[PDB]
Amino acid sequence: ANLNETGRVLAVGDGIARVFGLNNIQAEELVEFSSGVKGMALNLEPGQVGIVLFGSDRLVKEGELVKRTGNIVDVPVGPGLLGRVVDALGNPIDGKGPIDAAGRSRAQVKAPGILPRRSVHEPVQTGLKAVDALVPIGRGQRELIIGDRQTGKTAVALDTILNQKRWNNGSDESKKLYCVYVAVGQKRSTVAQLVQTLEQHDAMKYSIIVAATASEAAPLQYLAPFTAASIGEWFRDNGKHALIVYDDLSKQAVAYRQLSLLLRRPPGREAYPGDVFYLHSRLLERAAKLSEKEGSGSLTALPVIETQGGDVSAYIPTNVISITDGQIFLEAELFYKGIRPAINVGLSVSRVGSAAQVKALKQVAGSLKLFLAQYREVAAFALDASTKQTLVRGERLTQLLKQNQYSPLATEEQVPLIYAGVNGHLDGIELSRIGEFESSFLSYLKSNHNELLTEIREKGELSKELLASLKSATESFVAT
Amino acid sequence: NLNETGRVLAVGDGIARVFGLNNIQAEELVEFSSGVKGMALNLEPGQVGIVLFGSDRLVKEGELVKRTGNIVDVPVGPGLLGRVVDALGNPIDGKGPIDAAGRSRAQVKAPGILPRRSVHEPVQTGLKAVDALVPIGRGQRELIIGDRQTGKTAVALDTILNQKRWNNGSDESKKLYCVYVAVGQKRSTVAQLVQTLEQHDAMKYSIIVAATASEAAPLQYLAPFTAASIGEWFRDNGKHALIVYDDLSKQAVAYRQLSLLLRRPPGREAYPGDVFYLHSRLLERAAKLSEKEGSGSLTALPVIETQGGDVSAYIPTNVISITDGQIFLEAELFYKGIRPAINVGLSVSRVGSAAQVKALKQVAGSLKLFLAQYREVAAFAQFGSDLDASTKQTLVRGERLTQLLKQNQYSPLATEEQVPLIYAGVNGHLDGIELSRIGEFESSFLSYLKSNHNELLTEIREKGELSKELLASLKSATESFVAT
Amino acid sequence: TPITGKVTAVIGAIVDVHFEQSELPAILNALEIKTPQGKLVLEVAQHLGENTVRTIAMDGTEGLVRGEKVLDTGGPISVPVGRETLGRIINVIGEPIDERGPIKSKLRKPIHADPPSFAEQSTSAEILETGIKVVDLLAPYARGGKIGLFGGAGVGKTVFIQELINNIAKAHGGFSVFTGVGERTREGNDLYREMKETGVINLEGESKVALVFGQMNEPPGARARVALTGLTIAEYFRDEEGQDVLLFIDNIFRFTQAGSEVSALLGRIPSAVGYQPTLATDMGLLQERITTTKKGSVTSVQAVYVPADDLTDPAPATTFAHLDATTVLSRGISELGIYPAVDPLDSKSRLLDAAVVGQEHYDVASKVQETLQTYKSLQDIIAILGMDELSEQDKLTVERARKIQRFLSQPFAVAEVFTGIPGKLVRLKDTVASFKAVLEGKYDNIPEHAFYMVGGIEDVVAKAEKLAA
Amino acid sequence: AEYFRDEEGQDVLLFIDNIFRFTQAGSEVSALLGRIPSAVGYQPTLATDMGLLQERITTTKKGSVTSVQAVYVPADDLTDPAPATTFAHLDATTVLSRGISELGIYPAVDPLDSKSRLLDAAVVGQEHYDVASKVQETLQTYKSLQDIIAILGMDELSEQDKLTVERARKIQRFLSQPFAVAEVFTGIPGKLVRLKDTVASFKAVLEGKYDNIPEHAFYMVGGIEDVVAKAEKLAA
Amino acid sequence: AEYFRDEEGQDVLLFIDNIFRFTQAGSEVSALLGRIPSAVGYQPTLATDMGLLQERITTTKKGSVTSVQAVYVPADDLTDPAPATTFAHLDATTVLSRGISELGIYPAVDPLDSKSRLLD
Amino acid sequence: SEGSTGTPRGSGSEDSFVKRARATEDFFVRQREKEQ
Amino acid sequence: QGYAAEISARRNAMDNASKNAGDMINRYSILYNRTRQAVITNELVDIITGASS
Ligand SMILES: Nc1ncnc2c1ncn2[C@@H]1O[C@H](COP(=O)(O)OP(=O)(O)O)[C@@H](O)[C@H]1O
Ligand SMILES: Nc1ncnc2c1ncn2[C@@H]1O[C@H](COP(=O)(O)OP(=O)(O)O)[C@@H](O)[C@H]1O
Ligand SMILES: Nc1ncnc2c1ncn2[C@@H]1O[C@H](COP(=O)(O)OP(=O)(O)O)[C@@H](O)[C@H]1O
Ligand SMILES: [Mg+2]
Ligand SMILES: [Mg+2]
Ligand SMILES: [Mg+2]
Repeated sequence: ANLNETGRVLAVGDGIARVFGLNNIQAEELVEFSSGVKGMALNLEPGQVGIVLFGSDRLVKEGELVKRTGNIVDVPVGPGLLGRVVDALGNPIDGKGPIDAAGRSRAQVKAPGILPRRSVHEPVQTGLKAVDALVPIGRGQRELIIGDRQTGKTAVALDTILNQKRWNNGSDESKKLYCVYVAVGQKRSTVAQLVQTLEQHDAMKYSIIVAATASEAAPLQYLAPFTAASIGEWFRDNGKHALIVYDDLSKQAVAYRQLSLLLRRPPGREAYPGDVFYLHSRLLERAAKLSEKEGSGSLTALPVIETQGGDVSAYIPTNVISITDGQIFLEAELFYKGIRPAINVGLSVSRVGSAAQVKALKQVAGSLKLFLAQYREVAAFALDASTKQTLVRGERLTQLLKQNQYSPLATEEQVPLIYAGVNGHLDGIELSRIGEFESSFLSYLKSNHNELLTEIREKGELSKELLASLKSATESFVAT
Repeated sequence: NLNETGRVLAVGDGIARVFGLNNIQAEELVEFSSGVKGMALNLEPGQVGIVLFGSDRLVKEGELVKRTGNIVDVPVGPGLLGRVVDALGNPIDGKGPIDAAGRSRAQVKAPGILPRRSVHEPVQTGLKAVDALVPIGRGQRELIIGDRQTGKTAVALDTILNQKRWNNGSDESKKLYCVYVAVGQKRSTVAQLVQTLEQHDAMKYSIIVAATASEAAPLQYLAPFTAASIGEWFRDNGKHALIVYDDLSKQAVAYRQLSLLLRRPPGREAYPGDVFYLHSRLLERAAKLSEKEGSGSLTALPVIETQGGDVSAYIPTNVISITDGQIFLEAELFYKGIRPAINVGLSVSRVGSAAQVKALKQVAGSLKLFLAQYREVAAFAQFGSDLDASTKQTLVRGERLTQLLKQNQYSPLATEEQVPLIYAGVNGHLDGIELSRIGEFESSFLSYLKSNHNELLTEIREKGELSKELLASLKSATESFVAT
Repeated sequence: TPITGKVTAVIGAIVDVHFEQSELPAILNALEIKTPQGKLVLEVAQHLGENTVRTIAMDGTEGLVRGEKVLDTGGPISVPVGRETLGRIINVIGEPIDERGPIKSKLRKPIHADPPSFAEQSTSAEILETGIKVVDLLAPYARGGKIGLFGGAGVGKTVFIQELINNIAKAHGGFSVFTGVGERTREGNDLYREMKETGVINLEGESKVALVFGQMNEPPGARARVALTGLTIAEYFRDEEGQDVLLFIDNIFRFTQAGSEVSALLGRIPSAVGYQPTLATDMGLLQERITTTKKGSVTSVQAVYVPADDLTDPAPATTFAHLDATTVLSRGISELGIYPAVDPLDSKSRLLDAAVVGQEHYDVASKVQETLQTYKSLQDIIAILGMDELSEQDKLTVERARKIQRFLSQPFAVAEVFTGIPGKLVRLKDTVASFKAVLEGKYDNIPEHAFYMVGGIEDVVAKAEKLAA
Repeated sequence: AEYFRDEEGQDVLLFIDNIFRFTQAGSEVSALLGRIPSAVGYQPTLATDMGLLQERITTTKKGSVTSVQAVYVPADDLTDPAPATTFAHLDATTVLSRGISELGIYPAVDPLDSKSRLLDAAVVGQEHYDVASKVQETLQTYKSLQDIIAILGMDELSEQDKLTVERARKIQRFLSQPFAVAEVFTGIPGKLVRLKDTVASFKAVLEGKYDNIPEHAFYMVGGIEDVVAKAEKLAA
Repeated sequence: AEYFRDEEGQDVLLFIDNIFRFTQAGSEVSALLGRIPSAVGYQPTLATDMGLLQERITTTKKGSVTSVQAVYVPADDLTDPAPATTFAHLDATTVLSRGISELGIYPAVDPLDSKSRLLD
Repeated sequence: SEGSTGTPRGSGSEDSFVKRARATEDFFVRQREKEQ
Repeated sequence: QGYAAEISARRNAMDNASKNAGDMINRYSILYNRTRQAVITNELVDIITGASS
């Protein structure tokens, strides 16, 4: 009985074990119980230690032995995690055997300060016409995805991931983007299916999935985004780029509230504890663009928040809006009418986004964001002649920005489409033919103006000569 | 010796738990060896709970605590006039020790049923809207209530400025000594306020009790009580005092703080169980005393700060149900710049005309229901209809009456100045003047009455009434001035 | 040899320490635990009894073991003061975080101090011209005063305070302190670069501004104290150098929030909405130091976050009593595209006063406010029945108010990226005249959009002619 | 009061202002007595505490107690546990209203919300009951019209509808009364109107005998006679 | 239900009427155990309680348990914690309306209000 | 429900719809009382 | 003609006013429920705090 390294369980309940002993235990140290369930040393008091269980209460009894691990809650990290699916503690759950780790990192790592940072300036290309044109995301940014249930939030994140195959297959390491997807509170089957979808599109080989699902103990769900960030940080810290999706942080907050209430911390606004903002701010701060001195790596975050009945004014939504660098707001009414992605243009913004939009796309989309917000305002009140034309464009543009799931487009495919719409060349075509237009126009360009698309892809910018050449190509196709 | 002294067991958040002090009285002042003072509020079997009247930075475990033998008290007397003190009577103006006639407990029983007499004397605010529509009497408690920056302090401050007329005189029975209590306000707000009082030579008859926002919660809790005792010295010795409690919202919050930290289980909204009592026992101390007891009085103007006009909130509703009516300041009015922003229909004085100068009661016969006759026809205009030419008469009048009741700050009017103005407005002598010139009309009309009808004003001033002779003399002087 | 204790308890930010000997450290003292990285600073909060004190950590406590040795420094957390802080970046415990070596200041001062006494107050009524139409017209700021910018998540607090820095901080003459409390680390990175590029900070020369940061990545102890740190530096410029100091704080709510994270750990029964019972006093002990004395002036601009858009939330609610002027930003106004999203009714100033701004100014404001009020009052009818159901006098007022609403909007220079529209800085005098003229009816023939997002009235006329083309 | 009732055999009157302050007082010390609070900051013993007081204020075979209790209603909320729990103890309830009072109608009695055990044909006679019932129907129907008037205006009201409006408006005013003790507030000397007067006067108005008399005649007066007298006085 | 799936490789139906009562009973038990109630009075473990049931209703290699659940909506508020948490698990809805059926249509299912994540 | 739009409850609970109901109505009574 | 134009315009306005009112009802229903939830939580928090001490 070495009471320094070891302890006896005094009581167990409400996800908590009170333990006698463990005199040399560190605050926030991982422990192991007889049955093999793990826990975290939360309160070191005199004569006892309060331990939060990473599993069911059934797995711990009074009188049972508990052992120190010697480790603050940590997680394996490194490129060997690519293609794998793990639980909140980094255990493989995909059946493919042990993880090959470059090392271990603590779950809680303080975000970089002012000095190791540099402003974001590189694009995160989503492949979604509406996002890349209207709310472009940069590497190192945090961009909230927010809306009610079944408004397309996961789908936005999933299409962004599928889009990365374009560079992740190339040899240019700076353009690559490794993807971390964090399922918090989700259905296990949903996550299993999502992983199959990623495998079907050959996206899994550059993705890591950290899952803490609806039946897993609240602390595991609370933990998953942090261990996941540490996993993402390995890329950030070693001159590379990662994208992490927290799907979703509403459910992480609910799991953290469960613990807080069971530990008897005073409930505040909507019963959440006082530190529920800090839960999210400590997390999202870790996404960052690092300076040259620091390797130039980045971690970009797409946290997800589910609102209830459009309530963006609620505690958690407002917490996260006041952490991130903008939001993509997804609206149920637009989703119902088949406007998908269901982006509310007027409420969606990307703070540090313009500096990191592909220039060609910036050029062809001038006013597109303001116009669309104004157009919707007009369509709401709607036979003035001027306001009949604004109505003509916006209807075409709206239609143009619709996109099927799982079909992200290259930037050189997006600019010709947006150029057409924004410059009237669709004002004449029938609404029901805009989709037919897109695929035909792209086929045409891919076989007749391939060098056009090539210069757009390679230079990322349009000269007066290249712009004019694009005008010619559009008019020529419009006629036929 | 554990009977007269004690030892700090624990201290934090302005609370000290003390071993010993066996003979201590509930609510007794104690001294800590570092110099800070406290008040014993919890007497429990093994320990005493003490709330600190200062910082606990210097209190420590094991440190000695000494009984003072005294229930928490404050200095009182006329020597406090022109002074600025903290909640315990310590000077904070930098003008040396307080000239005290004696010492009163902070908590003192209100006068009973018997020692009182019905409120019958005016507290003349000098505010046209107040004095005419919601007159306040000596011994009355009248609430001032409204959102922040709606004019609440301004109303009370003008009232204090007005008392200059009688205080400069020698007749002690018409004098009104002023106590201003700053509870949870910024120091600079209080400093600005006493600068004003000094500039209008009003400090000489004022006493300022200050427990500002950075000061320990027990001081903010206590200030209105010690200030009451200060005001009662006047009440008890045949004189008359006005006390402003600015504000009781912040006092309730301070009471909550210390009570939670004493670990007393809270009630509604975490306020203490007896939060109503906190205010009811305070305001009941305002009273008009009987002839047998010297005829003295204390009049209270408590201030309550609402949020977003919510008068149905816990504490506002508590105080509303205590006072003898309320002056209700509304932001909607204050933004238009109709100031003071008194909602006439909702502001009441439960004492009534009994407290009003008779001359003013005469000239403003219907004025309050006349602004219910006008408020009625205010809805007729956006109805769009252009009828009731008889209505047009009252329709125009009210709009001029509203402009007449507007009043700049720091500019209170004597009754002899008010009475003419109200007479002019009520009888429709204004119905033919332009709205934008009612301002200049006032200051000229009163120049004209001072220049020529100087005996007319002196009449109203001395007699406080209008005889049928004066009523027509004024009528004649009015119809006269209309033609420039 | 110094006084030493042992850690006996750890929960989150709160660390209990036992002292074996007779002498306990005073409340507010800084304690130190030696770490291989350096040291963890602890602030003493309470004496618990039995030779044990409760403390609040200034950094993360993971790793701490019961028994770990603790040293009393004999005094509170202290910070460098004076001109050697200018152009530097400092954390909550006075250490440089800008990788430019020690701050070679003559003196260090404790971050806790009594506010100036009643005797030491010095009151004034000097207007501070901002160049922002809605503020200068309807609720002017006060020199040596306290200014609060209230707003829910994402409505414009930081953009606003940055425009004020842009408009005021260069041509001030005195020094500035900016304190980031519980906000975005990236925003600090941005601000540092921006201040270098305006010369306000000058690494190889003279600097005008000190930067202090403890952002939303920090544990609560640090977020709770870092405002005191920036404040202490401002106090020194004020008292010892008699300076007119600017103190900018984004975001002061984060101090109160931090307080609420540790409150239960400290043993306090919670007050309304889960806040600490010491809410008002804690706030008073901070704000009352941010004031103007006979030795010098402090002008303070503070962003004040509004939880869940609720202005009656205890934190912003209690902040109101401390300010001379208050700009309240509204989500409903921001969604209409009015920036700055100022709520013209609800933002206030001690200074909107004929004695201070002159009768003309005062009266223009009152009429603008009256017009906006009339328009608000009619929102019911408008939305249900339509514009057709108003009187003709009321139609006009609504027309005029909608133009006033738009005319109150303004392109900020720091917003040029968001807007694509060059920043405008409108003189107070021109704001008065321009609005006077609009009230008088002189521009009823001009369409609405011409008032939107411009400067003075000349720009309205200009834009109207452009829109005619 | 109980001694007078039981030993002196008396018919006692017990006046209480204000009975809410009894429940409130209990509230104020409840936490310090060690009780967990109930809803709205009230003691858990609220109902039984009130029972143990109210059930004593009754009428026995030895004698009679008639009590009039003023019941404060915090923030005008009749659902507040304190007033709410009081209703069951009362044979008759006089419900005042800020809405009524702000229209100048004193006493500010809500004509519909106030109730009595004794509003019964068997008790007051079939005439009385019928008058009351149709006054109440008139006032209810009035409310429903005030809606249509708000949106649609006057043009969609039948000729009977407009008559209902007119009569209800007179009825409302006719329910006002100058009180003797309110003399300082009113200026007007107080009136006392016998019950028979009241029923007769209201029946007459319900039938139609005063459809030609303007509103102001019904406001702040006593019986039907004082109406006609005021009507003629305003003619001059 | 699980046994039919695990042992006999079936595609089982599990019916629960009413799922809200499972939630409500969880809340009562939680209150009685002295646990601090969460938003709207529900149990702090609302979402994990639900998860420990729902996650067992799934497809394996042997077969499947599919579940049809009566869902009561307190105060008709779909944003109420009970349905809101339940809905996270729903793959589809069958909405029977009284608006329908009165028109003589059976099964009285609203063909537009009824939705499936699998109509893909 | 009946009178929920039209009838005057407390000042400080007023619609514009309550305000107009009393306006269009008071005018009507005035006209009829004037004629009689 | 002017009469048939006024009925038609009133039927137009009444269709609008009715549609707008419907939206208002939806916005206030949503507001009602947020407030309903908050009141239940807030009332309960008071109770919890009183029980803890
Ligand atoms: N662009 C799209 N076009 C068509 N269907 C889509 C599109 N995006 C998403 N969906 C479908 O909408 C439903 C909900 O989307 P999901 O990503 O689950 O939203 P959420 O994460 O907000 O709950 C899914 O059935 C998904 O297949
Ligand atoms: N009668 C008045 N006329 C003009 N301005 C006034 C008047 N009363 C108050 N004010 C203005 O309102 C500002 C704040 O009013 P104050 O009395 O402090 O309200 P509150 O005490 O409710 O916060 C004052 O600084 C003054 O400028
Ligand atoms: N003055 C402004 N002009 C244009 N847009 C603004 C302005 N102020 C704020 N915004 C918009 O609001 C977003 C959030 O502003 P920010 O100041 O960060 O809000 P906050 O600090 O209150 O959370 C900005 O990125 C911008 O899109
Ligand atoms: Mg999803
Ligand atoms: Mg004030
Ligand atoms: Mg900000």
